[PDB]
Amino acid sequence: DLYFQGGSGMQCEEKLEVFENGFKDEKFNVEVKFYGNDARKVLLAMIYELYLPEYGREYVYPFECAKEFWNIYLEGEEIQDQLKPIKFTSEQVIKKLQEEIKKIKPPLEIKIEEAKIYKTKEGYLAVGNYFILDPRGRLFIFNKPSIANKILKYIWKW
Repeated sequence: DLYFQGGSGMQCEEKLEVFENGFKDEKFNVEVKFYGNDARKVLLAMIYELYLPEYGREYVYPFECAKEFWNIYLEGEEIQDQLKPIKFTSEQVIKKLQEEIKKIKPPLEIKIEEAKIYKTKEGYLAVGNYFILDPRGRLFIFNKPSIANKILKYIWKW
């Protein structure tokens, strides 16, 4: 589980709180924060997808609430539903990816060498058990490994 600052969030469902750079959902046990470039629309899409089953695809209240909180325009209709593992990545690539981590300044240790590395049309994607570094310069940290797929679905869209 990750650190979230009490003062800085907005309640958007019974057990969903949204924060400046993340959200914590205690119903679905999904916690994510991002560092580096803006990933707020990825987080919005994750919220929509989480609550879609309860709301239908019309008015997803928590998604509308989070959009108001972040002052972001994003139509639910835009939120809709795959890539190449590297068998061996050079120490040099690992080392340069580790330097991207330093530039991003995450609140915990990320060791790229523990990640699975993929080549995409935009550069390297590193998928860890508690983090993802994408080639758009965003580092996601999350509370359990299965959150990775929820992120991976939307990181190319925004």
